Amino acid sequence: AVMVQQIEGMRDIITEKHVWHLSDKAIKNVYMFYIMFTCWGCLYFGSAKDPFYDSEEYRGDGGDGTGYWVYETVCISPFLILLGKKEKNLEMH
Amino acid sequence: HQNVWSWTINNEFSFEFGYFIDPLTSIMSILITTVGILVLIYSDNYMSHDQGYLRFFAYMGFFNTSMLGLVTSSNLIQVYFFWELVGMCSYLLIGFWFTRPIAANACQKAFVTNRVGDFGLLLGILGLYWITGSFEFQDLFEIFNNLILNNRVNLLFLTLCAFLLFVGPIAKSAQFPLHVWLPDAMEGPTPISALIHAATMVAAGIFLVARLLPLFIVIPSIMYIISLIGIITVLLGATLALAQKDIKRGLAYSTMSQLGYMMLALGMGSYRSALFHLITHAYSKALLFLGSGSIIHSMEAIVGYSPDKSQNMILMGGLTKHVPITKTAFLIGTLSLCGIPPLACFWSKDEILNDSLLFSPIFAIIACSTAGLTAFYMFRIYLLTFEGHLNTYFLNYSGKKSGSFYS
Amino acid sequence: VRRCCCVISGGVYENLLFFPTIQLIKDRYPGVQVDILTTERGKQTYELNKNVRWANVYDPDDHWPEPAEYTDMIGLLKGRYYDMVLSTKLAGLGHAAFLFMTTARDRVSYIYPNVNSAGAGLMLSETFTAENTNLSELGYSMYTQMEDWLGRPFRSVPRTPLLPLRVSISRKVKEVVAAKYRNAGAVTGKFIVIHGIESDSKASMQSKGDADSLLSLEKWAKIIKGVRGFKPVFVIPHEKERENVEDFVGDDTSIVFITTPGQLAALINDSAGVIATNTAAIQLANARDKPCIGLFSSEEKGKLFVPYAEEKSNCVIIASKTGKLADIDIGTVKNAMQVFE
Amino acid sequence: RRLAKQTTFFDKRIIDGITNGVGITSFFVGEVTKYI
Amino acid sequence: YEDSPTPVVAFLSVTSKVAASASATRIFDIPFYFSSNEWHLLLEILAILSMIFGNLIAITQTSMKRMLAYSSIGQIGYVIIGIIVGDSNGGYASMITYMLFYIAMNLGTFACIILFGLRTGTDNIRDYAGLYTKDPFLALSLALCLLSLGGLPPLAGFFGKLHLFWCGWQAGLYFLVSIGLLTSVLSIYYYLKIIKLLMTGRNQEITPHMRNYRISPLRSNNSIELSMIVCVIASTIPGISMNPIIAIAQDTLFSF
Amino acid sequence: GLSQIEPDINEDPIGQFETNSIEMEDFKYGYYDGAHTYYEGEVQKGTFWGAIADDIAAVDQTNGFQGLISCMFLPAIALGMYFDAPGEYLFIGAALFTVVFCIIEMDKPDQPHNFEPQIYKLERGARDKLINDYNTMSIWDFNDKYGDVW
Amino acid sequence: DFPWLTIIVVFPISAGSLMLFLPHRGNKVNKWYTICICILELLLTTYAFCYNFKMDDPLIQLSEDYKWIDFFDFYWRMGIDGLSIGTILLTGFITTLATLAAFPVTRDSRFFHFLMLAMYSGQIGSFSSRDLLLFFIMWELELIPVYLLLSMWGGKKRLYSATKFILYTAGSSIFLLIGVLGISLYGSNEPTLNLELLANKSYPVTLEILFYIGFLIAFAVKSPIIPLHTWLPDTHGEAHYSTCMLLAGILLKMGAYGLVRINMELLPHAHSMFSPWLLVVGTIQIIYAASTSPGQRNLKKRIAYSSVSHMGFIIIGISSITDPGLNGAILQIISHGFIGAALFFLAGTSYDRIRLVYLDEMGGMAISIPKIFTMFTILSMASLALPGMSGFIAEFIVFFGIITSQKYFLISKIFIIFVMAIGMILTPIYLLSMLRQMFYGYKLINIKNFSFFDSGPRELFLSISILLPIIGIGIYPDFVLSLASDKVESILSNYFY
Amino acid sequence: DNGFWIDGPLPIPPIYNNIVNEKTGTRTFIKKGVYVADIGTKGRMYRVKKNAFDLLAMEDLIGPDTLNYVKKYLRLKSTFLFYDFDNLISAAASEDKQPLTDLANRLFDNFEKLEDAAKTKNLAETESCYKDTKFLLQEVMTRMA
Repeated sequence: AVMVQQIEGMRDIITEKHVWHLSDKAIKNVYMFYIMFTCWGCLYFGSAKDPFYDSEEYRGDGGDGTGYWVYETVCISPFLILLGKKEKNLEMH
Repeated sequence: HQNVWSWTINNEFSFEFGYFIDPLTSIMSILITTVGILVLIYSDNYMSHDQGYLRFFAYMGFFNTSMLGLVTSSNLIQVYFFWELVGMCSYLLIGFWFTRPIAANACQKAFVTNRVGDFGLLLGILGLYWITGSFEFQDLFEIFNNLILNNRVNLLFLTLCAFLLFVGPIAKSAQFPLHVWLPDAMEGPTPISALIHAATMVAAGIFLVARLLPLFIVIPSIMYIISLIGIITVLLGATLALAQKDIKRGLAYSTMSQLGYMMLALGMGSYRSALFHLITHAYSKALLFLGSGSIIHSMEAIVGYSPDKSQNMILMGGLTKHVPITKTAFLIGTLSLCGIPPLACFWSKDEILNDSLLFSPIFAIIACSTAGLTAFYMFRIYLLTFEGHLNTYFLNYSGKKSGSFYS
Repeated sequence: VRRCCCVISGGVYENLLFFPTIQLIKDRYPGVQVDILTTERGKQTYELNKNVRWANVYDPDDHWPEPAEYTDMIGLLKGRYYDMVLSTKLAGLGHAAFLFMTTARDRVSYIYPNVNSAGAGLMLSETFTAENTNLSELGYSMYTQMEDWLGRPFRSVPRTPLLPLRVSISRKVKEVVAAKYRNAGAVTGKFIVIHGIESDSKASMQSKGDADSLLSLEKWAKIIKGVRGFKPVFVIPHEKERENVEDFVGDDTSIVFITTPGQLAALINDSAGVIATNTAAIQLANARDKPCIGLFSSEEKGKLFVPYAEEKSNCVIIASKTGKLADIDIGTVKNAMQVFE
Repeated sequence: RRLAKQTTFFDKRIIDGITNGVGITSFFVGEVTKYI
Repeated sequence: YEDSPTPVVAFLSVTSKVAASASATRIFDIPFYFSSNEWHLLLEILAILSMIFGNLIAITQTSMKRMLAYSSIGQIGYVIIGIIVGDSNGGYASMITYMLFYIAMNLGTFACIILFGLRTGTDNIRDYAGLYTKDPFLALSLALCLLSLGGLPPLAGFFGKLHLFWCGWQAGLYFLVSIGLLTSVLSIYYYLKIIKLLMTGRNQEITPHMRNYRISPLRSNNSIELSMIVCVIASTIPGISMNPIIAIAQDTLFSF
Repeated sequence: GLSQIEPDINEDPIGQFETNSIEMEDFKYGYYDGAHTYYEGEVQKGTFWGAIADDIAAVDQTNGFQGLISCMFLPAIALGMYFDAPGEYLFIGAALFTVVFCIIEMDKPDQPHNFEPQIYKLERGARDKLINDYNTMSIWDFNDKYGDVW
Repeated sequence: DFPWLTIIVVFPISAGSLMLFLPHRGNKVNKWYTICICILELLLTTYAFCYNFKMDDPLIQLSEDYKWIDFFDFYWRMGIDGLSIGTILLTGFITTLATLAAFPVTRDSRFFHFLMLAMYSGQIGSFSSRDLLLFFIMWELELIPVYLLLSMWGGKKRLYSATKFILYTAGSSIFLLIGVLGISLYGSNEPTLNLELLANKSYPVTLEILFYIGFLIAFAVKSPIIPLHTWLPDTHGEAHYSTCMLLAGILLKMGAYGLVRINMELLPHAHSMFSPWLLVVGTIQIIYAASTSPGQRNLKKRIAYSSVSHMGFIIIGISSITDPGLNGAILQIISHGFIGAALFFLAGTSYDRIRLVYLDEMGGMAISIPKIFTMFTILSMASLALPGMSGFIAEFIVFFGIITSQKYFLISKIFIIFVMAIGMILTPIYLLSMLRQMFYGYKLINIKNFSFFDSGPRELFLSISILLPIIGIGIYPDFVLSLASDKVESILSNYFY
Repeated sequence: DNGFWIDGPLPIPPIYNNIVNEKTGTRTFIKKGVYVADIGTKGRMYRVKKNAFDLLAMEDLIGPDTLNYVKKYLRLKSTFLFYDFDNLISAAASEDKQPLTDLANRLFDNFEKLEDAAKTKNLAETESCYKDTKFLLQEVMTRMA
């Protein structure tokens, strides 16, 4: 592993060169354990007290889990107050 | 010693991540570790009244990790690796106080400027791989003794490759094109002013150019380019620190002018005096930044918390009467930059100008003129901080003070 | 019909005046889910309508819209399956094709006196040429063509007004505006709203056809010095007018920040007096019987934007003797003393 | 920043414009040939 | 197909077009193999215009049986690609199995349209908003029949159009197959325009002709539901199980 | 947000690139960024094990058995290597782990954040799917407001 | 031996098919049932991989064929290359984390998670098939379920973006169908469809160029090549996070898979004809998409055009006729699968917390949600091609494939390296502009009355579990290159002679 | 051949009349595309030393379930050695030419046998060939140094 390098410029070099590679099997092994960690984490952290998607801040206002519950909320609750306003005018407010 | 291991072996990569122990490795390693330990001892109390504490020390330790990996690097792959990681740590340290938006503009400008240098380091190491096929610090030194003597390689490609390879050190050592990231780094902490510059990270470019000087003396025109960029930024770094209201920005431009001195020494071909000036500046202006932050943390009790109040060098006035050991430390630092032979640092600048005047008459007397300007603004900083009345509790000025003294 | 769009344009004031047209539409056919495809600050009027269903935001006068947005809105109107368009955007082909790509039974628009309105008759069942090309400049009514065709005598009466501009507020906007002037020193029955302040703000709710519609501040300082204080609350279009009004007319003078026309009508409904210039607030004051005065820059413009001053018998109209909004500031104080008590 | 605004103008207006205009043209020819 | 009743719209459209494609092979191969150049050119003109215009009118109609009639026009324009190809370079067997698929996935669509009208009474396409919430079975059957008619997953109609475009590409009819593919995408648009309605629903996009659906006031376990689910399975699995159908269709070589 | 009334339009769209933050004239240093907060003497102990178990106990829905198997699952793979090399046994064990976890996650509480936002009207505790198998309470049609008060 | 890839692919569809009615009218039962099925499928993938996938042999492993239709000669050809198993593991992993992130959806979660499993089967069917026509079957079987997800779940103008996506992908998959019709019919004597039999043909240039265009316009919309990329800022930017993290993680990278699978080993000479043009188009793609990103006021569209920008490195590595080029392309496939998946996940969660879409509003939020901030910051660093992360070594091996090309000369290579290296300047501009807009800063009104909830432990496991293989590849890149370098040698054997 | 992007066959560089091939075929460790640089004859002489030391210090790589990386590392470094010996014998001094090319032939047949040993996943033949290839790599390094 010892190589003495002769370069005229600065100094001599004592390069080691430990050529190595994670065994072919060990790459499958680290994939195996990481799929195990993914499995464990999916199960356990799905079984966790998820503090944002439980409260009346999210599930109360809208909160179906989509990305449009805000927009259908602010597009339907004004129609809800227009409906309530018409039903108010139906009894002469 | 070049204790290299293997990193990827699939095809023409055969990549290594080994650790190259030259005397430059020793200089850079002690230059990182001593300054980092002292800045951490400082930062135990600098951050002691900060809600952001542990993520600062995570950024500090990961920066020290990255910079020690940068200086122990056997190939341009790993230099590139830890180079960009140092740039990321610069982004994180400057945008540490993330809630203030001027630090947000500062850290964005900083990381973008470091990526403009990263750009050049990339197409500079790829150009060296096209000219050599090396990706190692070992074989470049024994190929560039006879690579320019060949007919396939172009001299134009080698000089533009070396200039793009120098674009990186422009962004790290805050040289004249890519210098606008350095004085905005003040909005983060004062330890990152002592560590991002006057230390490790602006020594990354100095380390890179001095490590690649066996392939910078060979390409003929790049040495003049490095001399030119240094001699342009020493007049910029001097004239900028003449009229700064901020203590930290003024010491930043002082750091930038001394880094221009280092690049002017690297443009001399001076393998020895450049590194020695790097050592004495990186131990001098680091002391100057810690003294400045002690001034700042003393002024926090007066003015409350504000950088236009507690970092404004104008209304610091005089602190010799109040904080004496800070005065002595800051004075020994500013005499270490002003060039006092017996009890300060002068032999570095002596070797700079001695190697300068026998080189080219254009670059020499303007370097001595900037040295006089450097002594001028550093003594201006010392007088505005420590010598005179306080400028803030002064009974001519503060009306609340006249209301408070006369009960 | 059962589903009917409205591709109205202009902003607060033009879309406000369209409320008798919408009430005419729901009076014409019994159950209609009316929609609105208006510009921004047009949706904000449609709390005050109790008739309609969606009331989107489109800015129809954009004339080079985002093609994603343009294609999305064409497909949205196709997916709502209308029967009648009722544009009053005042454009021809290019926009007549926009109304034509909607699967609509009754394509109705307004049409330029100029050329950019040719080839539109091919794609519209009603043409409705208009005047001035500045359609808000025609005045209050603005839709007599569309009012007279929607509900022609075919089975019964047109019924073209139903006590025009019956806007209506809800309890939520009433409570939040009640808190907004209760932060000021006003009592819920006894105050006077203004909504006339010289500013550079799009919450001024003026018109498209009126230029010098908003009264100054030192002229307003003369008006507010000449008048006795019945707690005049001041309705700024933007927060940079607050310190400016407190510099001109005083610190004791209460300032209520309102940019929403629904909030503005809620502030009308608790007031007892209205000193509005030619903004939405005159029409909101005539809604729900509040005594207005209705400042203007011209007697003729005041007749175009109020043809019904003789009808409500409270909105005693005042205009400038010349143009340029410089009136007497004296007799308007006199009939402000007359009608407000 | 000006180059970014010019480039998103070229994107959203006149290469997303062509793709959206294919469907706009199909809607238009469908509405015309329905009523011809 | 507006005022004429939906069962005879189904029966007459499907039976008329299968017997007309029967005659369109029969009186066009045996007494017209000499003028086959102008014959193929006339069928190519009518086929390309039919594929374009049926699928390009059927986008923009608020009715349900009218745009189904135009989709039937477009699918018969797909059948004419199998008419133009001979017995040899991709036979009429593709045309046969696509007619089998066409019957199977079109009678299910019309079974669902009949059930929307034996329970509501209307045929307006905008009344479909909210069928998934009221009746997931009928919504699933109609959505799956429409996706069979369009052909996105491996259903029957996708493999029928694939066998058609295969035989047309093997015969060299490039400008038939490419136009058939573009109009297949154009069919996919108005099919998923329908499937927007019978899946979604937002409590006022639903119609009062939809909200009172009343599946329970019904006669019995009907045979409409039985034939409908037979057509749904015959729109799903014979695309998967096509090899016996092609194996029983390729043996029709006596058409001459 | 909620916006029961229609919101005020921003008359000043501050900039297409710069942030929505206040400027340096109104930025009180130290008390905003936290750079000069943390005056200690008010913080508490629970050092690194009285605050890990505090956090694990803060966010957890697991009983004694499930959770013990979860804590012993990953060491059962970390001992799958370095102690043996069983092969398929790890995968079959983790498969049965996931199957028994999913069977355990057919929990007795049903937790109305697991339900539709159309369920949220009032008195939803009297709704009891937690005990009633094959509920047949036709309310999920979601097209008209049902009084399920029985 | 065993029907491996068949029971891989058919298991999410056939196991999600047990949600027929299943009377449990919350999201709990079908939620946990589908995460159970996705974990079982991931363990099936790993068990087929660690124990019956030889990482040395550059040939068709887990080979399997059935009979489907005798007339098409259409089989059920299944088999994995070295270029395929990275994408299969990326598929299983990212889609399992997608249905993990898809827990709090509760609108119609039965049909939602069923179409999640339908995508989770159809994608592995696309990557695993050794057939052209079955690749097309699965190329359009991945279309209607993600349509039904896109349109009924997530996004403001999600209807427009959903119809634009389904029409755009259908109107390009018809060109894919033209390509497979051309190769199968007019490929050679004995018309076949097995890719084991088909990658060894003559294909003269006037026919191979037409085949290559018929597949390049097909794959150019799916790996978004800048003449055809209009579908993506709508499709990704107007979807919610759990569907978009598989739309960007694995659905964006097929096609780029097909440019390696179909357009590189089936059609080598016309790929050598047009890869000079694809190289220039990828270099314009990186700069173009990195410059359209600061023009986006929207948050999620910046990440969409960021994905378009990082696909340029894949197009360049495919067009770089080299082992480092193609191997960096496969590495950028897996790396940016993780990167785009995690960024669109965190953008969806940031919209769920802050409820603000654009970036003129939504100022300093990092004091409000520091966990989302630190994960989004570190994943922005992963997007920056910044080291210790897989995007760094991906783009650097793409650069190394440029600089070691036998196809190109120095006149081209200097321009290509220069234009590509401007892209790693433009990428910090929009990424740090996003960071300084939505996180850095301070709003005076936001002090205590809101007090937003931070990242919960589920979403934090999502972000960490995507972050860990990015780091593990960014420090040891042979987690990708070693499983494919043999196959890339077998590819480039056809190019270098 | 329009400057940028020479196109079509994508050739590998040839052999300049040397007997450095196998003669029953060219060679079995030829990596297809690698960038050996035109540095110069002393540069090729040094890179022979460098890659010969690489295959020398391939010690810690050889082991069970690692033979494929041994084969890839061998093909890579031996392709570098192959082009560098081709340039060295192509620029030889006409008396150093024949013994150094015989040395290269008896080195490359040793590389062929080691590549076949590591290709068939047989560790005993791998080590039994690696012994005298370590001898010959030390021999070629002390020749080039």
